[PDB]
Amino acid sequence: QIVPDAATCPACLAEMNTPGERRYRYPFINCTHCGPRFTIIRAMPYDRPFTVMAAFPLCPACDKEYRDPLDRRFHAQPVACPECGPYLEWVSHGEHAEQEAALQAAIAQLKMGNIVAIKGIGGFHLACDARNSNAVATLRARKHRPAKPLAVMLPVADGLPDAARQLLTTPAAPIVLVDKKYVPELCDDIAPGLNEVGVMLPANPLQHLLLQELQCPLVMTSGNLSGKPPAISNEQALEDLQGIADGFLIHNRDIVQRMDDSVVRESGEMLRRSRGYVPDALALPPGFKNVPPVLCLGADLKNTFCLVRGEQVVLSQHLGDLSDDGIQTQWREALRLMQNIYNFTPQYVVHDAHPGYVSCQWASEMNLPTQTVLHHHAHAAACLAEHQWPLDGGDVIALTLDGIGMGENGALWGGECLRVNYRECEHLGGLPAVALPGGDLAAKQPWRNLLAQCLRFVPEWQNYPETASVAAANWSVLARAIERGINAPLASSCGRLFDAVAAALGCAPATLSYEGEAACALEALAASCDGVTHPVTMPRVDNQLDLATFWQQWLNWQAPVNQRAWAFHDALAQGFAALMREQATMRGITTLVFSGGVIHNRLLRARLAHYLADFTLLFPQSLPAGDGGLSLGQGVIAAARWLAGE
Ligand SMILES: Nc1ncnc2c1ncn2[C@@H]1O[C@H](COP(=O)(O)OP(=O)(O)O)[C@@H](O)[C@H]1O
Ligand SMILES: Nc1ncnc2c1ncn2[C@@H]1O[C@H](COP(=O)(O)OP(=O)(O)O)[C@@H](O)[C@H]1O
Ligand SMILES: [Mg+2]
Ligand SMILES: [Zn+2]
Ligand SMILES: [Zn+2]
Ligand SMILES: [Zn+2]
Repeated sequence: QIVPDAATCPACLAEMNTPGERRYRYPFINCTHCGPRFTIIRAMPYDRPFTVMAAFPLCPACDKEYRDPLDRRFHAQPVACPECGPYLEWVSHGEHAEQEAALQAAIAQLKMGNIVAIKGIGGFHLACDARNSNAVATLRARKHRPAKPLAVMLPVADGLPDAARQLLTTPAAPIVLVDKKYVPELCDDIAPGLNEVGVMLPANPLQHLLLQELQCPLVMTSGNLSGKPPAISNEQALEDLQGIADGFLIHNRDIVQRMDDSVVRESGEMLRRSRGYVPDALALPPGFKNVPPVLCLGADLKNTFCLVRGEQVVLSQHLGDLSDDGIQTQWREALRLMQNIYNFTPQYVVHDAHPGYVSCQWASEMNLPTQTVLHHHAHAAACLAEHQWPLDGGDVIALTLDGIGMGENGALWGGECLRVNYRECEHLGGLPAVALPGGDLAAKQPWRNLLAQCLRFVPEWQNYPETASVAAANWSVLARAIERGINAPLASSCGRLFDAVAAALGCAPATLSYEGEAACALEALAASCDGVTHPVTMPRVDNQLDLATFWQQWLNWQAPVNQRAWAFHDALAQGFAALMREQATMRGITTLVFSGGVIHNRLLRARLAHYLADFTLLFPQSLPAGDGGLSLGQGVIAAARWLAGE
């Protein structure tokens, strides 16, 4: 079996740090228990000739170890030493170095506050001293990344909570989100406006060498360009990062698969599932057996595909945005190797119901029967599957909160109450559908959503201080477009409602630099409030939330901004809980499901759980609540359909 890429083990670390060992300070040390796996395999079987390491014939000493059944490096396929293996290369504006001198040049650059691109297991990172305000500002400037939080690598996990240390030190070695109070060494520009920082430990030998020497936290963020697939070759990294890195610490061992760092919360909640988890399979729920080979294409954003067969499923790594130029290359390579590893040939392909998706174009090219699943149905089913809900387990009431997904009859959904089982999805109610003014711009400029909300629900909205910048603009042209339905489609979007509230509070830039920025800012603000007595509500009118009442109460409830933010989360949670309670109780349903990327909001989850203690509650945990989990949901629905003989 092939296991996921694994953090350097204690024994290899000990060996690398022992003067006199053949592998002393050798940056590519590995053994049967650790090192790259998926990222170095060209084809099955797992054997050196079909790995990236085929072009580095073993010296006699390595060969003896590789062939000795009692040795820790027995059949360690990518094993090497300084005499036979890959080596470091340093490149910086006409300067060049190799091996230990390459490492030392990179260290000198980091110490001096410069930015260096570093080759990792699954791509390249950009690094700098995370304490150094100037370096971090320069990185942000050069990368055109004014706000999005930066991952940091710490030399050790000392001082972090037990739960965080546990996760950090696993073979998966994920980025773990922790409260920034635990890491005071980090400059304020690491995660501005947020309450958490993503921290990670060195997990390959080169990272251990660097952190051992540097003894300080380092930014360790992905080395790519917005809109472009990440580099896995030296040549692409050199091209992509030329304006950004001051120098390049690279090497001649090929990476053949894109494999980003995984991201989890200290709580264990999975956000991004890549390095260290892929290509591990997962068991399907009770009742799923003898399932035909189904390829599930997942979603256009934060993509993963799924292979379903028999009684198991295997998810791909994070493959990013499918609309990005040239992203299909890494996607197809991932699919090639996954199919090879599992001897898998699909007989069916499942994809999203949105006819405009890139994935839905790709599906049309496969010469296989195709079928669709509604976006929000797949979110709900993915949560059911992770909780091992049996095939015949019965209906649940589901709350699916996100940005936008296509619902029934071409409606744009994003804040819905649904009656759900693996075969069926009935829409019951939710947020009212409100125009997205300027289409794609509405996710980029929170004020557009505040305008759309005000036009629908707020008498004399121009008179409120919250709406001042919108009021001062010639907003009437946009209001005319909205009335005429010109690039202003209606969407019942929970993400856009967050943005409207963030716009009203002023807690985000007028134009965002990354998706979800306003929502995360609003949550971070609300989280600093420990709870408050407040009059804000979202009453139920028929099967929808009454946002006219909400805005009237919220706009007229003056309080510190953190309390206003908290009141919004609390009112939204109470309103959705009342809708779900009515729908479930009158259907004899005792279990509620929650999914969609908005459910990554910890405060909203906490308030929902507070209001719904009279039900069994299922929240996502080992798979992302957002689009990274979508393909699993598609897979279980397709399987359930097939098992019913549909
Ligand atoms: N402080 C943080 N809060 C939330 N997410 C974070 C944080 N730091 C890193 N991340 C995660 O990292 C991913 C961002 O990708 P990228 O732009 O490559 O940044 P990086 O490589 O620094 O993680 C997101 O999925 C996000 O979940
Ligand atoms: N902390 C948060 N609070 C509220 N909403 C959030 C938060 N984090 C992300 N979101 C929203 O969830 C969306 C991602 O949801 P997801 O289901 O992954 O994608 P999609 O909208 O494409 O279906 C983000 O674009 C943003 O709208
Ligand atoms: Mg500390
Ligand atoms: Zn090892
Ligand atoms: Zn050797
Ligand atoms: Zn979604």
